[PDB]
Amino acid sequence: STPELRKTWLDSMARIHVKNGDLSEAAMCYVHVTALVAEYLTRKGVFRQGCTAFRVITPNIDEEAHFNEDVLMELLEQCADGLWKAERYELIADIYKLIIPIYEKRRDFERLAHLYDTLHRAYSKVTEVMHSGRRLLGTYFRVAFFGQGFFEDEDGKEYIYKEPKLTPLSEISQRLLKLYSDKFGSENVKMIQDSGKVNPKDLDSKYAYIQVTHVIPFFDEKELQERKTEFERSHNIRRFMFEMPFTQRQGGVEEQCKRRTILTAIHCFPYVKKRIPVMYQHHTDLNPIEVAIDEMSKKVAELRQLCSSAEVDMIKLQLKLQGSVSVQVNAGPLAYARAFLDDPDNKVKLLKEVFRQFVEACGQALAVNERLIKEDQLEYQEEMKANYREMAKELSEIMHEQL
Amino acid sequence: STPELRKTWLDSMARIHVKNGDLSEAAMCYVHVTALVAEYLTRKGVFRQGCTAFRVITPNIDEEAHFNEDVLMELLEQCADGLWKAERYELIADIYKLIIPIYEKRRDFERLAHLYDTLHRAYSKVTEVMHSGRRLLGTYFRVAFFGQGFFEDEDGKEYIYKEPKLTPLSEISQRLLKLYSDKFGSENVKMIQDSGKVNPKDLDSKYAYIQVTHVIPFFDEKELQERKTEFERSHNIRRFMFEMPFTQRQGGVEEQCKRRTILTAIHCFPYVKKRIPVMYQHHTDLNPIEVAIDEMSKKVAELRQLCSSAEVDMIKLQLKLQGSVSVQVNAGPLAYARAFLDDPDNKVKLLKEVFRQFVEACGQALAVNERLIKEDQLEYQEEMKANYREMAKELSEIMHEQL
Amino acid sequence: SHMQTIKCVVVGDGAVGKTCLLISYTTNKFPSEYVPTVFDNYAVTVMIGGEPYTLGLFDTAGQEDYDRLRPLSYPQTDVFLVCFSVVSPSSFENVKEKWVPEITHHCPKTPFLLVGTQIDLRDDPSTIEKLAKNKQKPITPETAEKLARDLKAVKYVECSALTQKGLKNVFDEAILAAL
Amino acid sequence: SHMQTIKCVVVGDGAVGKTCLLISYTTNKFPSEYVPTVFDNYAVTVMIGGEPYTLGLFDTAGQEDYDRLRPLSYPQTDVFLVCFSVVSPSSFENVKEKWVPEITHHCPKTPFLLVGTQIDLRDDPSTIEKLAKNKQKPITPETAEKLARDLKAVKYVECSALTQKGLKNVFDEAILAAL
Ligand SMILES: Nc1nc2c(ncn2[C@@H]2O[C@H](COP(=O)(O)OP(=O)(O)O)[C@@H](O)[C@H]2O)c(=O)[nH]1
Ligand SMILES: Nc1nc2c(ncn2[C@@H]2O[C@H](COP(=O)(O)OP(=O)(O)O)[C@@H](O)[C@H]2O)c(=O)[nH]1
Repeated sequence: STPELRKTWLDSMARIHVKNGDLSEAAMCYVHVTALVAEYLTRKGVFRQGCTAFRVITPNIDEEAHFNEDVLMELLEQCADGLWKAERYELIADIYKLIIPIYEKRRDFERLAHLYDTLHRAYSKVTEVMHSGRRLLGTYFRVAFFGQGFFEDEDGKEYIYKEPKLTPLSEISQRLLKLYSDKFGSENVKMIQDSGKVNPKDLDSKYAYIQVTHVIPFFDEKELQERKTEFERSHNIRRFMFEMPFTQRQGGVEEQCKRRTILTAIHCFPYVKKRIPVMYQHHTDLNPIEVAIDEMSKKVAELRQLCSSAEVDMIKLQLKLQGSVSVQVNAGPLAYARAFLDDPDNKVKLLKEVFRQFVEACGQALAVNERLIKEDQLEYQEEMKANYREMAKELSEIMHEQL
Repeated sequence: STPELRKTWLDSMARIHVKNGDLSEAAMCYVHVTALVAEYLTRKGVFRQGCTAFRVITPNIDEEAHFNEDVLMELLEQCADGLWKAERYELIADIYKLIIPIYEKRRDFERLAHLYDTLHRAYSKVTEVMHSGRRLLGTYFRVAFFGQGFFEDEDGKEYIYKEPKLTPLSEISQRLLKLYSDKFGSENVKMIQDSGKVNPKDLDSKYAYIQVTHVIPFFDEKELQERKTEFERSHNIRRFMFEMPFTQRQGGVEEQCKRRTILTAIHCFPYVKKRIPVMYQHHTDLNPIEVAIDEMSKKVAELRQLCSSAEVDMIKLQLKLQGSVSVQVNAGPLAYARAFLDDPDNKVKLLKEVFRQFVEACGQALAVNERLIKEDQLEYQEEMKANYREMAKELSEIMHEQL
Repeated sequence: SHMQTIKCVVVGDGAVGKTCLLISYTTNKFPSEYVPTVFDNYAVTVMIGGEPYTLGLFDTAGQEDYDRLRPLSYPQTDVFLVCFSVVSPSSFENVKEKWVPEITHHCPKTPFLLVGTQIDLRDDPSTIEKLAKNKQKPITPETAEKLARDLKAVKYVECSALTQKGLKNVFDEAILAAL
Repeated sequence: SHMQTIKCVVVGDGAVGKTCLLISYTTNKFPSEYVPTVFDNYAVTVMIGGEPYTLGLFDTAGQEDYDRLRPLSYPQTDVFLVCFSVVSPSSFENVKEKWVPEITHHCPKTPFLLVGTQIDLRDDPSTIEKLAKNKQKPITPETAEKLARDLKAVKYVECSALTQKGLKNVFDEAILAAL
């Protein structure tokens, strides 16, 4: 049977993922197997759901378009435990809801006790990690291969790679060298460290090229509203984003543009594989002032979120604030005001507004920090306080208003 | 609003029940209030169920033929905690299933953790008490009042009373004296200690009469199969039973008849009240041999259940076995064989069969006990073993077969 | 933990109402509507401060023709119920002469109670008259207190199977003493 | 428990590649595609044996015109990153002359590491030729080991922002030493 083949394939894929420690991909394998058995059993009138109660756990289930109740029950418990190991706690109830009525009908109170013990722990973990930020579900990367000579059918193909925990650009890079150098000889593998859409029309046909770009999950305004939690923004994700500096590479503020590329994968993560082909992509260019505006916005919200907190972080507050007003190495937020807020485009009602919100933020930041310094700083806070006020005059100056 | 009145009534009934310590009746009040709010909110399109997801908890809900989601949520948590206090653990999931999707939609993980903690404990309690038999859900009694002079509208009326834990006949009796003596003067209250259908056609119109009969939940063969657990046989119960000795009162075996009366209450227990009018009743008479057969059956099963056990009870095994073969005070199972199994009715294929199963039971009983005596008995087991074999000969004798 | 099973043994003269109270309490019936049974002994669950106990009630024949076999069931007893009728003076006398001596022997440290029965007969003309004609009054509580401590019973309790007054208390104290 | 926030401070000569490595590691970008920022300092979460740490990276100006204000950010430091370019011999010299002395003063017990940068320039003809013409070779690992223990650094680490070799290790050891 094809359901039996598919199963076999998914179950070995799972042991591989388990071996590699890629638990969410293992979990997805369990779910796909389970959804397959459920669908079949539903057609036979033994089960009541199939595929679609699993569509909530993963949209990829749609791809699955001997077996009995007892098998189903054992697979469901397998998915539940799978999801626990992936640390995808929020999802366990979706599985157990399917097996609860079966246990009730069988009067299996011991099983019910266990499942509800797991759900209690799971929802307990959820509040923990929502607060401790110790759940690390993965980092994502655009990887592209170039060189018919060594990659063949792989030449030109782009994937999203999903990597463990906090895997840095630097680390996945190396790993793909050591991987493809041990396969295509050392001096034959080259790495493209540039994020631009590259044309083979200038690659040495002698080498295998690998391009690796860090990307993050992308959502539009509607999606950001459906997905309120960080977990919802880390589960069932299909679109990824990166931004690229360009000039009409990296220049001065007056001329700094930005390209935002949105990549759409053919399936969502998590999936039964840890890499997924890119289906489609497009981009959006930003002017230097749009850039300014956008950059400024991110900083004020950054500060506010730091200020308006209970578990306030003194170090992370100074770091952000010092790098806000006591700027030593880089240009300084004033560079935006000098190059953009002098005497164009009436959308500046944004650029100014943000500068209004910016000062208010550093102030509140100073204010907050005033109440954290163990005196040994104190002077440090004064220079900052001094710089804040100083620049505050500069902005007020050019904008012809108070600060 | 009538829903608001009904509510008010149920909520005060509940505080009264709580005060009296009648927790299941309090719980039922919570459920009825909750089912009322749910029904109303369902009509308004705010909730999705109403009355009938509560029909599983209690059929009496059918009787209920300002308010908002948040109220509903608070009432549901109230029912859940109500049921916990009544020790009706099995029923808590029926309530929580209604509030789980609301918590999920609100992303209230703390609440979900708590509810699943309760369900885990609940199902944990369930296996405990299924084994330790320490859950005591109540004892039931037919109570009837006679005397227009003092009871008025209550004269002639029969109720099922549901009493705490293991309330003995002796205890509820007294309690109704002290209750109705303190209301209708001491020497004015009389107690009828006879279970027969009584006609006022011979009561002293001067006194208030109270008749109290112990009754137990009754189920037909279909119901005994739908209700596998003791809890299912203690919840949603509408029919009660008692047996009465009669002669065509108490005589010798040859002539001993039995009347089985089945009483049907107008609502099931548990209910928003701890007494419920009898709606209807009927009875079934049994011949002396039917009686014999029936009595014999209960004993062999009694012994088997004792024998075939892990947590075997030596005392309760000897007690039942000694009272089986080493009979000192009463007649002796042989009295059935002598008066019925000599040389009628070919249904004796039952009376004999049971006597075949009876010896096999005492044997296994002896056998089991052989392995429990700390020697200090030993001799005791021998007399028993001696009596078993002795009578075994007597039965074999009259039945013309082995034993 | 599974439920504990207290072996209790009932002893006293024939016709004091031993079997009557046992069946009455354990079947939750008044004497008049016992469905007669061919079997001996009784099991009842009692509630003693939160806990359920399964009480095992061993019924003994009180006649001499059974003096030799009666004690076979005395090993393992956790408590003894020594019964006498408060309207049968001989009943009371056997308590001191035959009964508490009979048991104290085999089960020396085993606790026993003094159970006085048929106390509703105290308010009976026929019975009272019967007593008077032999120059007798029913045993009174206090006199029975005396006997009790003298013979070193845990305490004394009395009941009527017929009016079921005292009935609950009897088997309660029974469980208390066995503990 | 909420996440711990290790204040780390970077010091070393101008033009050794301080800002380059900070931005590179923390934005997960190669040098060539930094979106330029007007703001200083960097925050990065690093995974060190099971635990997530939020690393706070304070960038300092290395020029004399900032000698007086630089140390204002030295209070509270949990570890120091002292940078020098393995292809800038003067860089290395400042380590011993200006840098580790500057810090050892204010934060006497605070641990520091020896960070050597731009190590990919070791394989560059232009740079190598530049060195030769002044009679110089790039600092080698071992020689930098020496300096390290002499000046009593926790250890020495090296990386290229450009090829990102050694980059991860650097900030790891950084966290280890701060702990
Ligand atoms: N009036 C009255 N009669 C009783 C009571 N208890 C027992 N009897 C009667 O006493 C007689 C003998 O009692 P029985 O059960 O055989 O006691 P046993 O011989 O010691 O086992 C029976 O006729 C009973 O009905 C009681 O509490 N009140
Ligand atoms: N080839 C190469 N150049 C680098 C590296 N790191 C930094 N640079 C270059 O060194 C120059 C100055 O570095 P900078 O970031 O300003 O360091 P800082 O002055 O100490 O803050 C820039 O042109 C960088 O591109 C590296 O690892 N390799």
